[PDB]
Amino acid sequence: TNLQKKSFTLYRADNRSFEEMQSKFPEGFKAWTPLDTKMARQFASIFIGQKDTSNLPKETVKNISTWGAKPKLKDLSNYIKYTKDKSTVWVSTAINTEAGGQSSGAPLHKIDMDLYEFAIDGQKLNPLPEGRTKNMVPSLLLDTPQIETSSIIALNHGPVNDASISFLTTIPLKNVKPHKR
Amino acid sequence: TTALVCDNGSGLVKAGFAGDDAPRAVFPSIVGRPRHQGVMVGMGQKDSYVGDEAQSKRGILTLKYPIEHGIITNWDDMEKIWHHTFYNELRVAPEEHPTLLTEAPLNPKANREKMTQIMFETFNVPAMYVAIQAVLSLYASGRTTGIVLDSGDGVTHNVPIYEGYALPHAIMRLDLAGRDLTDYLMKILTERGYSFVTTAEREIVRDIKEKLCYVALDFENEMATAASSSSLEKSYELPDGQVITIGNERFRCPETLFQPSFIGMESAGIHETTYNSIMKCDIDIRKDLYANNVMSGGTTMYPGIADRMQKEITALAPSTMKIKIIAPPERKYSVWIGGSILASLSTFQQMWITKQEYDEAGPSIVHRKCF
Amino acid sequence: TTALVCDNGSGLVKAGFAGDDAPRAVFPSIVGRPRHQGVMVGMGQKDSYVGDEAQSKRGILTLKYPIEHGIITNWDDMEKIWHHTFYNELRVAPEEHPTLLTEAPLNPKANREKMTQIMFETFNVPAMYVAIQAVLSLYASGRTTGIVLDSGDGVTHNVPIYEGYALPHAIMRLDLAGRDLTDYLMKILTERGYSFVTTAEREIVRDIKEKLCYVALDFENEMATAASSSSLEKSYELPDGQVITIGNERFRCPETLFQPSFIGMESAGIHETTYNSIMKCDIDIRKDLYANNVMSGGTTMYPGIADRMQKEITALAPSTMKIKIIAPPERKYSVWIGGSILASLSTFQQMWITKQEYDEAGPSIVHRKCF
Amino acid sequence: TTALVCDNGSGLVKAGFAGDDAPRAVFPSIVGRPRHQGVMVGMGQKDSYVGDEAQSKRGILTLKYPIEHGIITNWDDMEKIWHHTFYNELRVAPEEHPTLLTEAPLNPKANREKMTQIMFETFNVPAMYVAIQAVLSLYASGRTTGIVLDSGDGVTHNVPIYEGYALPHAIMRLDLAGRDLTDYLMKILTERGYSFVTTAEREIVRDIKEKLCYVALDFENEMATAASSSSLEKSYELPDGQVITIGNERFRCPETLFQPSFIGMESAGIHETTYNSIMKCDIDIRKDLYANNVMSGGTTMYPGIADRMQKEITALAPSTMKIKIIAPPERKYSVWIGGSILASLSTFQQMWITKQEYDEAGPSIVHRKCF
Amino acid sequence: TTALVCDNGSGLVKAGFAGDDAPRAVFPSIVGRPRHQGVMVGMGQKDSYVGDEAQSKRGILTLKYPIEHGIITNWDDMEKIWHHTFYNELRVAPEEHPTLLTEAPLNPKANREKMTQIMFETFNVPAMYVAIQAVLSLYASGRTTGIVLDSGDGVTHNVPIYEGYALPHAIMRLDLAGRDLTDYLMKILTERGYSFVTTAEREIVRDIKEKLCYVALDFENEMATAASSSSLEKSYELPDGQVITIGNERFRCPETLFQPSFIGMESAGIHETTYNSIMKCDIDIRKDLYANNVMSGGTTMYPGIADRMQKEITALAPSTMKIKIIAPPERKYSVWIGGSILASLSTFQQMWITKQEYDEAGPSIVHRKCF
Amino acid sequence: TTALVCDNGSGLVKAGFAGDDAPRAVFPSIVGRPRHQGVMVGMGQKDSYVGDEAQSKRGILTLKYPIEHGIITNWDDMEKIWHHTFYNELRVAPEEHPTLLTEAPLNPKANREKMTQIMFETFNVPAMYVAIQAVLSLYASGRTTGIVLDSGDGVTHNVPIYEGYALPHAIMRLDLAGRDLTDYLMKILTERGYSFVTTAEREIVRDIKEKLCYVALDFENEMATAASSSSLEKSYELPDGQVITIGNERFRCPETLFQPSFIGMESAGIHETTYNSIMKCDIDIRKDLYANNVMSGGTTMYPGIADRMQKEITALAPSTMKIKIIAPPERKYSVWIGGSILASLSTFQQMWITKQEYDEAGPSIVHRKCF
Ligand SMILES: NC(=O)c1cccnc1
Ligand SMILES: [Mg+2]
Ligand SMILES: [Mg+2]
Ligand SMILES: [Mg+2]
Repeated sequence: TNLQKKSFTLYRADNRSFEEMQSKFPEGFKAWTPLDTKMARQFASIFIGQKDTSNLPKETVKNISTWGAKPKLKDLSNYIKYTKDKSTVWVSTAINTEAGGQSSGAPLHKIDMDLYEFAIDGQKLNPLPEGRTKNMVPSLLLDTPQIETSSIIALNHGPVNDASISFLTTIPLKNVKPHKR
Repeated sequence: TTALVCDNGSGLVKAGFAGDDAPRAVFPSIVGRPRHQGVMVGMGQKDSYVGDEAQSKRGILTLKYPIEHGIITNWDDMEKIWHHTFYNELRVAPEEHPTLLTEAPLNPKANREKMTQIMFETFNVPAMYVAIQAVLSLYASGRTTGIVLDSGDGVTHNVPIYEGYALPHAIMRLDLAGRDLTDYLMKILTERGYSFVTTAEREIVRDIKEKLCYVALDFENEMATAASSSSLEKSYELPDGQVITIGNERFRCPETLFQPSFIGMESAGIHETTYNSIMKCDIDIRKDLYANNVMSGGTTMYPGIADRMQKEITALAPSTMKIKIIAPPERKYSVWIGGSILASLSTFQQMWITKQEYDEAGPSIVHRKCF
Repeated sequence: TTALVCDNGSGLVKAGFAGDDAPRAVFPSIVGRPRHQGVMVGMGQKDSYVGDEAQSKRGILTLKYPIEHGIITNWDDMEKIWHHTFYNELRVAPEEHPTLLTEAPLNPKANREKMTQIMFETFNVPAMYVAIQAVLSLYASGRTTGIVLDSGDGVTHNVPIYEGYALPHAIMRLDLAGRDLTDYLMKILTERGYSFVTTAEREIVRDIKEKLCYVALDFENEMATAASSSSLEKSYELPDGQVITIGNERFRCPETLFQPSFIGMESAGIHETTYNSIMKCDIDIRKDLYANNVMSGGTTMYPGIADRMQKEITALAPSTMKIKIIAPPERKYSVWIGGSILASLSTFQQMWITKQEYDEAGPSIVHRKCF
Repeated sequence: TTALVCDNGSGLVKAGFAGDDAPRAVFPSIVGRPRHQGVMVGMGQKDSYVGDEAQSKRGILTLKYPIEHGIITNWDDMEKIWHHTFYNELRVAPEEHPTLLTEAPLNPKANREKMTQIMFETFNVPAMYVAIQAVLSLYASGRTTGIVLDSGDGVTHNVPIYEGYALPHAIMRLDLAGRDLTDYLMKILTERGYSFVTTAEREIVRDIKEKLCYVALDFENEMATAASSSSLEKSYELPDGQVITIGNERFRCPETLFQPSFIGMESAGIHETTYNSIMKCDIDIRKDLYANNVMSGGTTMYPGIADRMQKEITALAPSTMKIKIIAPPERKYSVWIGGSILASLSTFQQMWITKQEYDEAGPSIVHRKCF
Repeated sequence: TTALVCDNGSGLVKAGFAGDDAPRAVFPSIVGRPRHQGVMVGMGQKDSYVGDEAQSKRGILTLKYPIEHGIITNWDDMEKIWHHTFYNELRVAPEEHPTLLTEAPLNPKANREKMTQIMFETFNVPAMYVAIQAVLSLYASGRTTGIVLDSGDGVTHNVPIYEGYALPHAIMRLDLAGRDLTDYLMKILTERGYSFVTTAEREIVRDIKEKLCYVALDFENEMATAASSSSLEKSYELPDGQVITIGNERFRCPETLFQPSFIGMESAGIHETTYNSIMKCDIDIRKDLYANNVMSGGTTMYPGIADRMQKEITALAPSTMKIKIIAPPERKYSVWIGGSILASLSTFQQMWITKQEYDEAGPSIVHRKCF
Repeated sequence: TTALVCDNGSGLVKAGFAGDDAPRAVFPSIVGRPRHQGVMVGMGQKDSYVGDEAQSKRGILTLKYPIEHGIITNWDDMEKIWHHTFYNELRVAPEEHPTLLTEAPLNPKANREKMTQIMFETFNVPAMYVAIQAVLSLYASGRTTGIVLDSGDGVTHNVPIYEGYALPHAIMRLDLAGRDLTDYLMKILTERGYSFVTTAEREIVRDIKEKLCYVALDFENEMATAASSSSLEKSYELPDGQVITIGNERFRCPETLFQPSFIGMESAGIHETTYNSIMKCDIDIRKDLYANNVMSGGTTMYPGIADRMQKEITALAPSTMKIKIIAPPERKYSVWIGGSILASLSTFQQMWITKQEYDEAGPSIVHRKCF
């Protein structure tokens, strides 16, 4: 019964220094072993259900096999937080320049996004004009009022302040500028 | 299926339902019995009083702590706390739900066997798990890497964690804790000349310690200033309406943490051990740990403690390298909060040790699972 | 239709597509497995790590090279290198294309038999060829009469070729390589007294070696000057921000190549072997090879080494004859670049050995193609 | 040139010349003022009477001590005691000599600040030193490693010393003393029903305590025997010619020191504290302190007290280790005797703080010199 | 005329006259200064205490070693050690005699520069020689071909010698030593739950290690047996008369030398290094070095170590070849004993480097003679 | 008066008295000097070592042969060989007797010039004779028409003689020898993959060659059988107890002598040369030499060599004529044996050139006597 969009400002600190990053990538920031956008939409769909098929890198198939019961969102959030090698299929983002990583000498890059936001019982995605991002349930963010568009899928989990957002979808230079270390 | 989370802490014990983000009860982990006979007929007095009961009757009463540093010393009185916890505060039966229990990083094996044996045989619980307190704290900050610093009501200890691997050899323990700061605080008030003796009087001091006291940014200049200027001075009023005044003493307490030599303790001030634990790491990781550093537990709550820490490691200057401190609010609760997250996770359905499996294995399997 | 060009190197491994002029991937040929349990639930740890991952996680890890000199000792780790190479680095499926593999000029037949069997059976390639590194290096300058010197992470070897003919009797081998310089450099840094032990420290040593070090134009006069003058000394900063200073060691390392007696190796300094291998030529050819001489591989990369080679062989003076060195830039890549060009040629379409033919012949025919 | 040594005690005050081996004056530390009019004209009655004079007029009088437990409450009247002491008791003028003064081991700064200020400003002495009773007691036997016990009319305290180093943290103080035994004996005699009230009768109690009373080796066997047999009873005759008999009361008083709970005090019996102070010592020295242990002061005067001390510490059994007690005769005088011996020593010419330095520094230097 | 033989050891220091066959004094290399103010007048306290005095006063004190593996960090305290050694232990004046000094086989030049400079300037000696511990150890049994294993309080190192020629490249060093075993034993006793912290307790730990501990002949069977049977346990009594019992720890400690991975040290267990050092020799000598093998230094003292060493190196089985161990008695003294024998020999009259020559040459001549 | 008999060999040197039938000493013709500093005092090391001692010390040492093919390269060391021979090996003084000295059939005049000059000036001999090995070899069976084959460590050569007249033109020499077989054997050992490099291993190669290796009667059939069958293989164990296995190499070695093209040598196989030397004779003399032809020396020791020589020249078929070889035992000694027999004969009293005549004439008279 509503459409509203809210806009979020995000920082990345990375050894692909801006001038080189922009030189080598025409296509901005990406994961090591990225899914298709179609496959990533399937993956995000599995949290609703319809899990009868898998098409994606087998290591992640092992992870989702682990999460047999419904409320996949918690285990997904944990797994994406702690796993760190090349196998990962996402990019991870920090809101406050405090990133849990090199966080020094690394330049910092600034990205702006406008999004719809959802909290999930396990079967529906439900409007959050009030954002409810202080209670430490995960939150899920979509480009559009339904899963189909799948142009960005990103979720937000952590404390209210030390919050972190991660994306199953390319973050092109179109979104991104150089920013003040 | 909703697990239950229950905590053992040398000062305070916190009780939770899995999936909550705040504990439903907190009470002092204290066991008490009356110092005098009592005279009115039919008053129907209990044998003993525990937790909150002890504050109301405090004058008539004698107090024990069942916890010392990282050791339990009095299993029957310790048992009485758990008994009180489920029935009165939560009003839930133990077999219904699994239970979660916490331990300091290095303690003699015998404690975990008793805790394990009692939980199955006395409370007939479906399942029980044991977890190591420094690790749970990291879950509440939720970063891949970070040195953990803990100081609680009874122990001080360090554990570095990198990318999910602990390094058993770098673990360091220091027996400097809130109890000693309180004993030290009794002697400086003795300078003014108030009498304070016996545990009941001892606890009244703790309130002043928790409210008024603060860290100096430099001990020598601040104390020289305080000798000249009244503005530091604070005055305070007891439950009996007698009134108390404090001077240089307000800063003198936190100074203990940086110079045990004031109290004749010898194992170095916490930064110096903290610096030593990083130095005992491999030459690569050292850079990465300056990058993230985590503090937990009631002793950290004091104002300004983080500021003094930074200057100390900066003064050690392991390098021309950036140094930072993560001192998030709600720091005291964070150790419980992490337990709530971990109880929700799917994978634990593997980790839960069943009553049936414990009966098959016997106790020895329960320690082997970890340190 | 584009065949594949693949390289085996004691330090670095290079993979190529026909028509590239720069290697598509290069990464350290290292395989690593974890030293510690790991503790955080759901972390999803791997069995093992390879290439850059091992550098990123270097502190927690223990490191192997699957190569010795030119021997291989651990076939499954080698396979894991190839597996990771094709799927992650190239993202091309192996059956698509025939495959090209490289070996040092004298190595025991069993290695090539293993590579043949594995390449056909595991990766279902259409055809396979094996090729001898000096020749591909020579293609970088294509001269139809050539003398070749190679020194890589694990071997130093000689082959003269005339009008497209190599001379088996002239083949000479010296097993002095970067590994020996690294051990020697650890002992000389021990002279100042810094600690360096275990593989993680070994890689930092290798970085210092590549950045700071250089060849002396005369060992005795330079070292006598260095004893007086500070100006030679250089200072450098570790990942830990600890800082390092170097003196005589900077020239003293390369001197090993000119005097194996410093390390107790006995086969003469590299110029003396080069001259002796020429001496095994016919009395006519000697002039023709003094005129042009070809060098390849990472050890040569150092600054000024050719100058000392020139002065030393001039002083050896096989005759009053002109002396020259062919030391082209970007020399390290040249072995791959040459492999790509020769891989392009039509005749290789004759040379590609099919799986069907391998089953008909058996393996021995694959050795038969050359020495 | 003979300095003067002067002692402040809630019961007895002692004045001395260096080289004496018995105190030149001892008198009850008592100040008295008349409760009644008085009737003979021109009798020229005083404001107050002191010591034996005050004992002589005891019936007409109401009585004050100017000190408690350590603490002075009336600086001008205390001064009146000192004034009377210098002029009347010793018949020597006070300005003549430097002065030596004693304090219990932990008391609020104000006592030394006032005593310093008053003694310099009023009596204009040339130089001064202040000394701490445990140390002076230790000089009585000069042994270089000692733990010391004193218990007087107003304080009981312990100090371990080893080889001339104090251990600031091990110092422990307990304010349980003979006055409390006097109250306890008053309440049980009220149980039997003799009247005892007002200070004069309290002085009678003190006399009766000193003559009649003795220590039990076990309270329970003592009480079981005394309950049957009169033979324990002893009889004594008052100044009023009233006559007194004692039963269980004879032993029951000293027994209190081993169980403060009889009076509802909580801080453990003094031996239990001494043992706690030993446990609060370093783990090496403890054997050597069991090796030598020193007892002093009027409470020790009781018969048999060493035996009970021995049995209590043996039953605590810190180990199967030798334990010993030094209970020399003339123990009461020993704190002064030691003060005189130490007063003779040459090195003290450093320790005497001059009036001139007091005017330059102000008082704080006098506290600062030590505890 | 009798030259002097002097030893530097991270635990014990030994001083000798040429022609003695037992060291005249040996004492722990420890320097200590007081932690507390001190209180008794005229006690005349020292600045510091050394050797046995420091052991006697151990409780009051905080303790340093001036040695690190093979490094000195505090030249003045080391000097104070020498000062005490010459004047007190030998009671001979230093100028009288030429001097003999010992160093671990690979240590930074600055140590020999300081020892030379200080010995000449402070002790005005006539002549000096510096000597390398493995060689002196070999003289203890005089075999003209030897391979030597030494492990002392701070370093473990290997030297093969053949017919009087050393091979500089085969020398291997490992920084695993008694200090690390002591830290490991402290952590495992904390596992049982006895308290041990601060250096004073550390020396008690070293004593316990020396008495109770022994090597296991098989780790797996021994630990499986100990898990079943109490009978292994042994009990021992502290200076405090508190009493201690030990179980699995008894074998578990020495096992560290064969598996550094227990403590996270990485350079392989000592047998594997010994085997590698022989393998790093030429192919002829290898038989002759399996033929004779020599052990020295306090770590070897353990019971049964030779049997396990023999079986482990036999299990590597470089061949069906004879293996032998030379474990002569008085093994600890042998490093000094060899120095005494070699000091007796005539040829040293060439080797003594005079003070006059050192002033003429400067320091470098004393280093140039060797490493 | 008993003359002395002396032999020159790139491997072995033989010294004799006329009328022995076995040489009193034979030892490897090797001179060695030390590669390393040496450290043990008084070891009394030599400058250099020669013969069997050098084999004993082989590992510590670097090795030279002072003779090549038929040339001396280091006259002073060669003299040291002779010096050691006369004094140590023979224990006879050289001046006593005339002396007999040997040269291969074609070597530049300077060698005889040096031997003559040195023998006269240094050894003060009375008279001297020089003798040529082919003739002495022929004397072993005294047959009046003969062609002779000898092959040693550095040269292989043939001489036909008829009825006591030499044919200056028919003498043929070939410098293909055991050293070249040693190089081939090293490359084939590299085929299997054992490491063998540096002189110490080289001597092991020579031993292995002498025991294991044998001649094939036809290379192609032998290799076809050996490719299928293990049964040919034999296994052998080094001084290091390392163990070696050999296959095709066992026959593959001797075959090299018949096809130099395998090693890149160009001068035809040796039988073809022997036949070529035969071809410049008349068909009768050719006939008489085909009927019987004589072979000597270590290369002949191989099993079956007569069969291969016979069949190869038979296939050459100079005619339908019988061909034979006389290869009697102790064949190696025969050149000396012949020298001794010829030394006995009366006629030699003419051949001895006196020292006086040499001094008058100079050397050329010594040349004039023969080639
Ligand atoms: N490089 C970054 O900003 C970052 C933020 C969160 C997690 N990992 C990396
Ligand atoms: Mg008193
Ligand atoms: Mg030693
Ligand atoms: Mg010969």
